[PDB]
Amino acid sequence: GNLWVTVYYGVPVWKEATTTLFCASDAKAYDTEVHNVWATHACVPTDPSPQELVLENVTENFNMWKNEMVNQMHEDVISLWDQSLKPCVKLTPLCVTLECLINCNTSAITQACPKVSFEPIPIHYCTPAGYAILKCNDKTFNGTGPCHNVSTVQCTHGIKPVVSTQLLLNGSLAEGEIIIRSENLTNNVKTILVHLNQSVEIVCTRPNNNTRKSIRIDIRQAHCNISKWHETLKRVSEKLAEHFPNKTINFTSSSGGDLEITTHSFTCRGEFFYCNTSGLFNSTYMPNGTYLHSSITIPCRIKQIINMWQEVGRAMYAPPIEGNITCKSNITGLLLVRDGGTESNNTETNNGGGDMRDNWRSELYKYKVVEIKPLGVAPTACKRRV
Amino acid sequence: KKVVLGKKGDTVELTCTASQKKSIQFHWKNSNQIKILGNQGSFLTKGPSKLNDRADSRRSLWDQGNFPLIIKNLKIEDSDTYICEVEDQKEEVQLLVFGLTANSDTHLLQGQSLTLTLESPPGSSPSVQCRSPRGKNIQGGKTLSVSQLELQDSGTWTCTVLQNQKKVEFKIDIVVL
Amino acid sequence: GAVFLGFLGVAGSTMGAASMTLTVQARQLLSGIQHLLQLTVWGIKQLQTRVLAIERYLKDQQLLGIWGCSGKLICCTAVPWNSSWSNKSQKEIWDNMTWMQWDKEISNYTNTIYKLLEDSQNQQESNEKDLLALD
Amino acid sequence: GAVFLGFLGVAGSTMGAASMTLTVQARQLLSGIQHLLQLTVWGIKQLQTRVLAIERYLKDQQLLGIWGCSGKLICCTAVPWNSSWSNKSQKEIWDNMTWMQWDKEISNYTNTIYKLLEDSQNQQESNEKDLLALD
Ligand SMILES: *[C@@H]1O[C@H](CO)[C@@H](O)[C@H](O)[C@H]1NC(C)=O
Ligand SMILES: *[C@@H]1O[C@H](CO)[C@@H](O)[C@H](O)[C@H]1NC(C)=O
Ligand SMILES: *[C@@H]1O[C@H](CO)[C@@H](O)[C@H](O)[C@H]1NC(C)=O
Ligand SMILES: *[C@@H]1O[C@H](CO)[C@@H](O)[C@H](O)[C@H]1NC(C)=O
Ligand SMILES: *[C@@H]1O[C@H](CO)[C@@H](O)[C@H](O)[C@H]1NC(C)=O
Ligand SMILES: *[C@@H]1O[C@H](CO)[C@@H](O)[C@H](O)[C@H]1NC(C)=O
Ligand SMILES: *[C@@H]1O[C@H](CO)[C@@H](O)[C@H](O)[C@H]1NC(C)=O
Ligand SMILES: *[C@@H]1O[C@H](CO)[C@@H](O)[C@H](O)[C@H]1NC(C)=O
Ligand SMILES: *[C@@H]1O[C@H](CO)[C@@H](O)[C@H](O)[C@H]1NC(C)=O
Ligand SMILES: *[C@@H]1O[C@H](CO)[C@@H](O)[C@H](O)[C@H]1NC(C)=O
Ligand SMILES: *[C@@H]1O[C@H](CO)[C@@H](O)[C@H](O)[C@H]1NC(C)=O
Repeated sequence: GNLWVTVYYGVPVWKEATTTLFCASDAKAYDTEVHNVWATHACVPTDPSPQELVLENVTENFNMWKNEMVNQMHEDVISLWDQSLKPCVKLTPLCVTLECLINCNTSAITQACPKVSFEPIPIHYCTPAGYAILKCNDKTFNGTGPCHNVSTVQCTHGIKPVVSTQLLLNGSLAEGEIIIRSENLTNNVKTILVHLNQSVEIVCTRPNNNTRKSIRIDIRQAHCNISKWHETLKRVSEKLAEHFPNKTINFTSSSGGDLEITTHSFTCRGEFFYCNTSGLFNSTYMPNGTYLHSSITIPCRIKQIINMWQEVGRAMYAPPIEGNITCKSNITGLLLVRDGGTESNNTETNNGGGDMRDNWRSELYKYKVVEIKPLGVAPTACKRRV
Repeated sequence: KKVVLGKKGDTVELTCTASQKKSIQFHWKNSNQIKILGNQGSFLTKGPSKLNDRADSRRSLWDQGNFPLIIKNLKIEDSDTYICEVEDQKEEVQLLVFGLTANSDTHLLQGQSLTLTLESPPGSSPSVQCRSPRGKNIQGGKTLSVSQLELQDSGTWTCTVLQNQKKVEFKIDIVVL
Repeated sequence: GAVFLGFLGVAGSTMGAASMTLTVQARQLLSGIQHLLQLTVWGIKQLQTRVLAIERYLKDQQLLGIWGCSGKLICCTAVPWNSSWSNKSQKEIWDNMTWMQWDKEISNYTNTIYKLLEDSQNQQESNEKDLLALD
Repeated sequence: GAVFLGFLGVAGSTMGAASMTLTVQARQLLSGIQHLLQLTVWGIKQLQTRVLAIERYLKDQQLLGIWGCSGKLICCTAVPWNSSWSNKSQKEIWDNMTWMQWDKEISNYTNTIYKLLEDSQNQQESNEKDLLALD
C-alpha cells in the first residue's frame, strides 16, 4: 500500500565526531617519575569495567587518517612533554607577517633544567557520554578496513607515551601478524607502516667505562651491545615483496639531514642515541638477505642540542648522568616509505619516519570515536487520526 | 615518481583517476594531510590550507571519473606533494615549482656583466642550462654569469632548469638604451 | 553500550538485537533483588560523567518532548516515510546494517525527520483545536 | 538564563522571545557536532550546583507529574481562565511585561492555578473511569 515513518530512541547508531576524550591512567601519585606525576595530575586512575560488547556483521571503514582522536592524543602528549622535559635554553623561532621583511628573529627563552625520570604509562582513551570508541580486532585494513569480532570499549587499551623514530622502545607489540598501511602506487609518499608481530631486544649499557669526558681543548659515546632479529627482518622483506611483488628489496639510501628522521632516535635518560646509517639499514632481498651470518655491539651515542618533534625550533638540554643506564624494549613494528622515484630498474628499496600522528597510529586504527545518534528513523505504516 | 613543475607565475595541472567513472568522493590533501580540494558528493570542499585562495579543478570532468587540481599563480611555497584518495588509493602528485630572474633591471652597457637567480623550493638539486641569442650555452648550476655582455647579446635568453627529470623554458630579456 | 547510556543494545548487533535488548535492560535492572588521599580527584572526575549522563539523558530525552515521547525509550511517530530515504523493509533492516553503518545511509535526513515529526506534533495540536471548535 | 537552568529565554526579552528560545535551546544543544592543590574545594563547591540543578530540575520538573506534563518543557493545561486573573491577550502578553514583571501581576493566583490544574487532572481520572464503566 503506502509507507509511513517511525522514529525511536536509543538504537545504537554512532555517526562521526572526534571530540574530547578523557584518559584512564593508573599513576602511583607517589613516584617522582614524571610519567605518573602527569598521569595523576592531568590524568586519572583506571576504569575497572570495560565491556568489549563484540560487534556482529558491521561494515565500517575505520579510516585511520580521519581520526582526530589521534590528534587529540598528540596534543595531550605535547602537553605532557614540556613540564615533563625541561629545556635549559630553548631558541625558538618567530616571524610576524611583513611580506617579501617577515620578522623571523630568534626568540631565545631561558629556563631551569634538572633531571627526573622516564617510564611510560599505558594510558587509555575514554569517550564522553553518548560517545563510543569503536575498536578493531582485525588490524590489517590495507589501512582502511573493518573488523568482525571487535566492538566498543569504555576506555581504550594501553597507548604508551614513549616516542621514537622507525623503531620504538619499551612500547607496544603486535597482535596477530605484520601488516601495512598506505594507498596509490603512482608517486607514493604515503608513508607505509608495519606492526611487527614479534618482539626484539634492544639494550644499551654504559656503566662508566669512559671517565675521560672530552677528547680535545668519551662519556657521550654510548655503545649499544644489542642482540642477534634478522628473521623479523626477513618477515619484513617477505611482506614488502608481497606488496612490491616483482622487484628485489633493499633500503639502499639513508641520505640524512636532521638526525631525528633517519637515526634510531628514542627517549632514554630523557635523551636519545644518535648514530649513522651503518647498522641494520643495508640488506637487499632477492631470495636472501644481505647482512652476515649476547649483547655484542652497535654504536649509537647521545647528543644534547636536540630538535623537537612538537614545534619547529631547537632546544638545549643538560649534561648527562655519570653512567650506568639501560633500556630494553619490545618493538611493535616499523615505519617505512619506498626511497622511490623513476631512476630505478627492478631493484626496490624502502627508507624513516618522524611524524607522531602516525607514530601513535599503529595503535589506534581500531579506535574510531563516535557520538550516539540514538534517535533513529525507519519506515512503518504509522499515521494519525484526521 | 610523477612530478609536475611550474614557473612562479603559471598554473599547473594535477591528476586523479577513478575507475567507476562516476564522480565518487575524492579529496586533495598535501603531505601531512590538510584538506585542500575535495569532492563531497557533488561539491568541492575548499580545504583549510595555504590554498584557501588559489586551488581549483575542472568541475565538469568529475562525472567522468577524472578529477583534476590546479594551483594558480604558483609561488615557491605551493611546492609540496599532494594526494588524491578517490576510493581506495591515494595518488600523489609532487609539485616543485620555482621561478627565476636576472640582476639587471632596466639599464645595461656593452662589455658589462649580468647574473642570474633561480628561486628553487627546498630539497631541489636542479641544473641550469641557459641560452642566448648568440649561442652562449652558460653551463653550470644556479648562479650563471658571464663577463662579456655586448650589443649583440640583445634579445631575451632561453634559460632552463632541470629539477628531477624535467625543465621549463625561461626569458632572460635583454634590452639596451 | 560502553557507558551508563547507549544501554539499549550492543555494537555490531544489528537493529533487532538492540531493539529487543531494550526490554531486557528493563527486566534486568527492574528487581534489584587501596584508597589514596587524592582518590578525591578521581572520584571527582568520576562524578561529572554520571551527571552529564543524566543531563544529556534528559537534555534530549527531554526534547523527545516536542517529539511527543520524552522520558520514554521507544517512539512510534506518525509521518509518511519517503522511500527516497532508505527504501528498506524490516527484514534486512533489523538484521543488517549494524546501526552504526545504518544511519550513515541516511546521514542527511537527520533533520528532515525532526522537521516532519515536530510538524506532525503541531498537526495534532491543530486537529485538537479543530475537533474542539464545537464541543 | 544566567545558570544551567532558566535556559528557555533571556531576561527582559518578553514572553514570546523566551517561549521561542525554548526550541532553539533544543536545536542548539541537539547535535553536539593553573590548577591548585586546593582547587579541590572549588571543584567541590562547583559540584553541588549542577546536581541541585538537576535535583530541583526534576524536583518539580518531576512534579509537573501531578500537573500531567512532567519531564517536558511545555505544558498546555485544560482549565477555564479567569479574566479576573490577568485579562490580557497574547499580543501584548508575549511582547510585553518582560515576564519578571509579568507574573507579579498575578502574584496571588500562584496556587489557585495549581489548584485548578491538579483538579482537572483528577477530573480526567474521573472521566476515564466513567468511560470505562461499561467497556
Ligand atoms: C612478475 O611477477 C609475476 C607474479 O605476479 C610472475 O608470474 C612473473 O614471472 C614475474 N616476472 C618474471 C619475469 O618472472
Ligand atoms: C515524501 O513523500 C511525499 C508523498 O509520498 C512527498 O509529498 C514528499 O515531498 C516526500 N518527501 C521527501 C523528502 O522525499
Ligand atoms: C525502492 O522501492 C521500490 C518499491 O516498489 C522497489 O520496487 C525498488 O526496487 C526500490 N529500489 C531501491 C534502490 O531500493
Ligand atoms: C543480511 O545480509 C546478508 C548478506 O548481505 C544476507 O545473507 C541476509 O539474508 C540479510 N538479512 C536479511 C534478514 O535478509
Ligand atoms: C551476522 O552474522 C553472524 C555470523 O555468525 C550471525 O550469527 C548473525 O545472526 C548475523 N546477524 C544477525 C542480526 O542475524
Ligand atoms: C545525503 O547525505 C550525504 C551525507 O554526506 C550528503 O553528502 C548527500 O548530499 C545527501 N543527499 C543529497 C541528495 O544531498
Ligand atoms: C527592549 O528594547 C530594545 C531597545 O533597546 C528592543 O530592541 C527590544 O526589542 C526590547 N525587548 C523586546 C523583548 O522586544
Ligand atoms: C472563573 O471562571 C469560572 C467560569 O468561567 C467561574 O465559575 C468562576 O467563578 C471564576 N472564578 C474567578 C476567581 O474568577
Ligand atoms: C477585561 O476583559 C473584557 C472582556 O471583553 C475587556 O473588554 C476589558 O477591556 C478587560 N479589562 C481589562 C482591565 O483587562
Ligand atoms: C507593548 O507595549 C508598548 C508600549 O505600551 C507598545 O508599543 C507595544 O505595541 C506593546 N506590544 C504589543 C504587542 O502591542
Ligand atoms: C493579588 O496579589 C496581591 C499581591 O500583593 C494581593 O495583595 C492581592 O490581595 C491579591 N488579590 C486579591 C483579590 O486578593
